[PDB]
Amino acid sequence: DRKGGSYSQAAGSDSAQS
Amino acid sequence: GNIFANLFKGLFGKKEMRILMVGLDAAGKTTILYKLKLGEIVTTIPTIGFNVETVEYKNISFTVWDVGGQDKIRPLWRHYFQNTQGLIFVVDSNDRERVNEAREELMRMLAEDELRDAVLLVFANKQDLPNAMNAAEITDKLGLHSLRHRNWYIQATCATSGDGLYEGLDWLSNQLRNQK
Amino acid sequence: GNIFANLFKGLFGKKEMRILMVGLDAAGKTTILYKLKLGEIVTTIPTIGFNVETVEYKNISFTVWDVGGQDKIRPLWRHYFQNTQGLIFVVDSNDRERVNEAREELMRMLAEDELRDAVLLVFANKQDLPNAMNAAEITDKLGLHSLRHRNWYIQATCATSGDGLYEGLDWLSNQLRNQK
Amino acid sequence: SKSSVIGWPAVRERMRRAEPAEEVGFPVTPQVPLRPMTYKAAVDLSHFLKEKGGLEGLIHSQRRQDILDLWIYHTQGYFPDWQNYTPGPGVRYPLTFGWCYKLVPVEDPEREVLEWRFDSRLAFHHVARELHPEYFK
Amino acid sequence: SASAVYVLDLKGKVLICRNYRGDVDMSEVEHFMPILMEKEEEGMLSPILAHGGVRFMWIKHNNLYLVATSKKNACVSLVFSFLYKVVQVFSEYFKELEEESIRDNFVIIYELLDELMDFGYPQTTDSKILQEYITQEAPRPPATVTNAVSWRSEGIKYRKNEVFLDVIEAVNLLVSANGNVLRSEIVGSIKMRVFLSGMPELRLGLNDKVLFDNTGRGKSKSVELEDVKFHQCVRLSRFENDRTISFIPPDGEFELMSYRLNTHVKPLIWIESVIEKHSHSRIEYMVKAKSQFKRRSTANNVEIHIPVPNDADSPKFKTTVGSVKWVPENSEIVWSVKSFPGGKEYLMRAHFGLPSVEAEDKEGKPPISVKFEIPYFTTSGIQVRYLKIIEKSGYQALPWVRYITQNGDYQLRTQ
Ligand SMILES: Nc1nc2c(ncn2[C@@H]2O[C@H](COP(=O)(O)OP(=O)(O)OP(=O)(O)O)[C@@H](O)[C@H]2O)c(=O)[nH]1
Ligand SMILES: Nc1nc2c(ncn2[C@@H]2O[C@H](COP(=O)(O)OP(=O)(O)OP(=O)(O)O)[C@@H](O)[C@H]2O)c(=O)[nH]1
Ligand SMILES: [Mg+2]
Ligand SMILES: [Mg+2]
Repeated sequence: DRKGGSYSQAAGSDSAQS
Repeated sequence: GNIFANLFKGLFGKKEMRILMVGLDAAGKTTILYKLKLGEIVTTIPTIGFNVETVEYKNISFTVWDVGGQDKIRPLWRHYFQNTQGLIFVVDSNDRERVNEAREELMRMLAEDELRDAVLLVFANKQDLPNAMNAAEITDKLGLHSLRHRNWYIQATCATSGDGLYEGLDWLSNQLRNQK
Repeated sequence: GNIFANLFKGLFGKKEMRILMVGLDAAGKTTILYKLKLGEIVTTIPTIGFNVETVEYKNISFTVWDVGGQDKIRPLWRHYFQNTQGLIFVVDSNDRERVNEAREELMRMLAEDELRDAVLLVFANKQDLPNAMNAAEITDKLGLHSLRHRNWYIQATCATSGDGLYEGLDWLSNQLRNQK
Repeated sequence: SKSSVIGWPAVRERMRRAEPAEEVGFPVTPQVPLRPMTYKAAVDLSHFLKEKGGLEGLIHSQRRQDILDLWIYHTQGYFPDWQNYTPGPGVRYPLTFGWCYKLVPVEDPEREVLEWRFDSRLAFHHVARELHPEYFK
Repeated sequence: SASAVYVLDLKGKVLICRNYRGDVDMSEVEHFMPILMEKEEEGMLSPILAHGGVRFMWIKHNNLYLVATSKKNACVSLVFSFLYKVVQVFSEYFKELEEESIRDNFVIIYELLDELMDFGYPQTTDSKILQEYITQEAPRPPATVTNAVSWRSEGIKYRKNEVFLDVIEAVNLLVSANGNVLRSEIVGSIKMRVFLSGMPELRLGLNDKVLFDNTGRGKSKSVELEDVKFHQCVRLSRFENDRTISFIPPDGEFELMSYRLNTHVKPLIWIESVIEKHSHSRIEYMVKAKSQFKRRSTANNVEIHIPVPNDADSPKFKTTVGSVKWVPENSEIVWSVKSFPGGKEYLMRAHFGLPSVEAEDKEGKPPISVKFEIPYFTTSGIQVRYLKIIEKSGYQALPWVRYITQNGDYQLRTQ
């Protein structure tokens, strides 16, 4: 764990925008 | 599912209930809360922010959140309205000029869709001088009888004497708790 | 934590108590303090500043801080009010003109929020001439019965004779000390 | 997806309860990824909704669409932006390519009654993109 | 266009100086200290000094004044930027900014100063580039500085391609003594610590209001930053053209974007202060803290600083939640709370005496500031859409990002 918010995975781009 | 644990907890008392401390400044709200929690009239500094305390009576812990009647604290009563089940309004029967302000504040508080399930709790504060109104004149001036869909009860309590606090607490418990 | 040392100290006497020496000039305050500490009526110069002394009675060291009744020293009584637990007021029953001034000074001293936990200690000074009032007339003139939330006791003491000082000290100890 | 199957009946019941016409802050689950729904993910969600029912033929409403998007985000983490309808008036194609659900008239564009309809060709034909090339970038 | 940039000391001694143009005599540094002393004693002290026809601009450093004397009408903004770059380079190279490192790395410090700027015009400003050519423990200059890409060094190889982002949120509330918030602005901070192999070109994508409106998806929750500043590696052309945040991520921790817009929402923590201060008798601290944030978010390490009297002594604290400690150095009482869950109501009752003798001069009414910091909270509601990590060789990146919410200029005016 880490203070200030746990790290979360990020996507590559907006898949809904084509 | 099983509710044996819930029944066992409720057999000896599990309900707690809630309460709020709102009203005009110098209306005995802090004194009323101190009498409910401790039982003595202790002079306190003006409530710039808010006072948080809990009172246990009849096996129910009715926590009271004191709210000041200051202009900078009057609009802050909405912050304490969240996660609140009860609300007690302390009227200033000895302040005729501030009576209209207290009535307007009570109407504004009761005119919010968020504060709808909380029954009206009007306490006739300053009920120790001849200038203080009765349990019906104060309610009539504040229009407590016209608060439709709201269980409002007018009770006269003197901060110095402490009489009527038990009756008000019992009325609030009866309004909130509907069990034997 | 352990309080064995405190209990051992209190078993043989640990409480000390406090006292104050205030009043109008030439009201026997210095003479009263000298009688309490030494036990003789010794003539002293006017109290331009203040007198600091301690008196031990009944295993309690009741220190008395003499304060003059001069105009330049009357407003200086607030400096001695800090870190003070008791206050003894010496009235001038033989000074009818100065009786009003002494009453006003006592009312001003008792009308301060800082001096609230100190009980009233009214000593009928100059109780050796026929012009001196009794223990009730002086209190009635000074309005000691109207000092709400204050334990005021009127006692008549003669500086030359010294009678009544023991009774006043016992009353002060009873008011301050509430133990066996 | 057992969780998705379980949430589908509750989501459908909530959408049906809401007619066709209190807490502040933006809490985020710790370690939960957040990304827009993909074309394959949108197609799979549309197929699951069509199979389970409650999505095709239901009266399109802002509250129902918001509830469905919130349920989808809770169940899979997909952003509630791919379930968009094409600009009206008329049948609105899915905003995100691959979506098998679209809104069509059932009778001002706001006062027009819209209903969610399954569209298999939507997942393969970019009708919304063709209609609004500028919106597609 | 400073004539010579030098580093001073707390006693006026110049730790290190390096003339760049030679048009200003080095003896002007001695007169800088008396001028600063005179300005401080009269309230006319300014960072940009003026010694006759030569201006000696100085910056208050950690332990020494970075005095950059100039003679002509040089770019004041350029001089300030050069001083900031030099300070950043010194901080990167030396972990301590004081006299201990000033006189300990003089051999490398002189070389770094010479390489940084020549003739008053800075040339090298990249910390990594400077460290790749000048070290304290020399080869030809790196081609990265000569090449267009001066913020992403090529040839970097790593076992794993992991990037750690940080969604830093600063909640600043300017609440006046009347109870109304005047300045309520929230400044975003998108800082990513990219540590991968090669020089990937990051493709930043978030739920921007402008981007959503352009794409036709302007119906969900989108963050509309009033002011958005891109990083050095971020291409401004793509952002101006179609808001495409495409740039080469740097090697290490760097700030890609920093949102800055006003906030129209209620404060995260509502703090009301009551001052029951008697006339030289006692003081009352009726401090009540209300958590306006969501209950699912907890404000870790919440410290509501309530300024107590300057001469107050023997204070007593009567609170409910959170330890209260009075620091004589700070002359205030801070309502420190380890964990502050949203919706919590903390009430405190301070009581302390005052000296009998009144103060000779007034001390003012400093505003009350809180140090609430609730992580994993997105008050602005802006959610990152995707991060386009593309490399010529081709690799699968695993970027990470965390959202942190803290209190910035959240000062409440005292009564
Ligand atoms: N002495 C006295 N005061 C009373 C009585 N009834 C109501 N009060 C009022 O109760 C107040 C007590 O002050 P607080 O403890 O601060 O409570 P409050 O009335 O809500 O005032 P605030 O906290 O500042 O809003 C006094 O100022 C009085 O005006 C009474 O019978 N006797
Ligand atoms: N002789 C005599 N004097 C008395 C008697 N009762 C009170 N006094 C007064 O006590 C005073 C003694 O003077 P001080 O020792 O200075 O004490 P004080 O009355 O407080 O006077 P100051 O210290 O100046 O305030 C005399 O001036 C008298 O006026 C008494 O019974 N006999
Ligand atoms: Mg109060
Ligand atoms: Mg004397």
